Amino acid sequence: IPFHPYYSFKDILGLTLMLTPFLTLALFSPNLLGDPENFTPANPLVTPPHIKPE
Amino acid sequence: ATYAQTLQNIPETNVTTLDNGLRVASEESSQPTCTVGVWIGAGSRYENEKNNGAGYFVEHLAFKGTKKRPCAAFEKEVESMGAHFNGYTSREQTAFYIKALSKDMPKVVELLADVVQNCALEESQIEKERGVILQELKEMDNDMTNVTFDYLHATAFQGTALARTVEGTTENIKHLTRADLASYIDTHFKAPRMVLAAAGGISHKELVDAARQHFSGVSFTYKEDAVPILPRCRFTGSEIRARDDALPVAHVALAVEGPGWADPDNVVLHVANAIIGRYDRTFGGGKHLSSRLAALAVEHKLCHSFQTFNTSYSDTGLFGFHFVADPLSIDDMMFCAQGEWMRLCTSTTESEVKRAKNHLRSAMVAQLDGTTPVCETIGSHLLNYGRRISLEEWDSRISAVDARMVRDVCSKYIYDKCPALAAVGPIEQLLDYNRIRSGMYWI
Repeated sequence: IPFHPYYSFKDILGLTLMLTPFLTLALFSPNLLGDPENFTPANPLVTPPHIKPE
Repeated sequence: ATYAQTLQNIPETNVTTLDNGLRVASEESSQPTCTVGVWIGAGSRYENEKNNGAGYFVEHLAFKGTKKRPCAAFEKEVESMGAHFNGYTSREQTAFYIKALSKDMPKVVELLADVVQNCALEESQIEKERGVILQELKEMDNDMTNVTFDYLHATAFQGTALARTVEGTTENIKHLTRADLASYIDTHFKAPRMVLAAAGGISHKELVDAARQHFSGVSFTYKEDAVPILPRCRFTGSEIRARDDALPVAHVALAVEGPGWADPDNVVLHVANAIIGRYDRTFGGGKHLSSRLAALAVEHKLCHSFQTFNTSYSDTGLFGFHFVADPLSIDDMMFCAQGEWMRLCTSTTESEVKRAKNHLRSAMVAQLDGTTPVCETIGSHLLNYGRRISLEEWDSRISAVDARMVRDVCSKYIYDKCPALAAVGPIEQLLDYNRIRSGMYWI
């Protein structure tokens, strides 16, 4: 089938379906995923307790 | 002598109703030969699921002789007078007509009446024409153009009376009975629904007299002389795709619902199709043809042929187009076509219509080129319009059409409408109803 409108439409739908949770998070629980340790300016004389990547 | 006058000077069409309700009409000319026949308001549409195809089976026996004079005799008697006997049957109209010298106008009329009123229906003949019709179906099955139009209806009027083929189902033809056929005739072939029309060197009176003489059968109850109105047929924007990459070319038909015989717009609609017109690889005009679609068709090798149409019916119709193309040029063709429909609705020119009109005028005039064609026009106008519309009139209605008018009507019938489409053959490149549906708006 032709991509348009079938998938152009289907993708635009899938865009809003995911975009909702993204925004919901980004806006209501902003730092839900970030380490609070990064609200402290880098300091070479204090190793954090648990250094782990994202 | 101006066209204007040559029109006024066209003799009138005489119409008189007998007592049983039959209408006799005719146009007298100075011609030694003529065409007389009965045009009936019957056909597949009037059929049902169980008798679909009867009217056609009947057509197949109408000539195989009557009770008063069997096959051999009937045939021999007609051939021997040099008369030609022909007839047909469509969805809403059936007809049997004869071509002979005016001198035999009455003996003809007799014959006609004997055919519609006393068909033999010889039990033995049926079983033979049954094998015959069955053969005709197989031959017609290989005529893509009619297989397509059938499918077009099949879906454009899906689920209704009009969605049936004139010839009928295979089963229906394998089992129809002497009874069912008889019944069809006795139920449908009736005076109030018939018209004895004729044209040539015939005297209306000599005709109407010979009419009263052989078309007797007077009706008793009120039911017998009121013409039954048919339940309506619902249009449906939809598509049917019968694919077969094995066929050499593809056939495509697209249409919106039509207005129906009585509606005046039909004139403008025809004026419109006159603009788009038609093409076919043997038109020498080639790239200079006036029809934009035809040109593109030529400039870009878009197709083998194409035709616009305005098939009308009592209460509905089909306004669209059909084209035959090669598997790989279906899309461009379709694309361009829908383009023109859009042009009609949004940007028609006075220049365009002016021409379309002349082409249309010449058309109506040519529709009456001989006696059979005239008789066919009389037999129809009455049956459909309830009277006769003379070239003098048609012309006035056509002359009144202007751009601003063509636009409005086409818009009213084409713009943003869900169309019915039927494709047959190697149709892979033509695709998606959705896409086609959107080609229904914005120039």
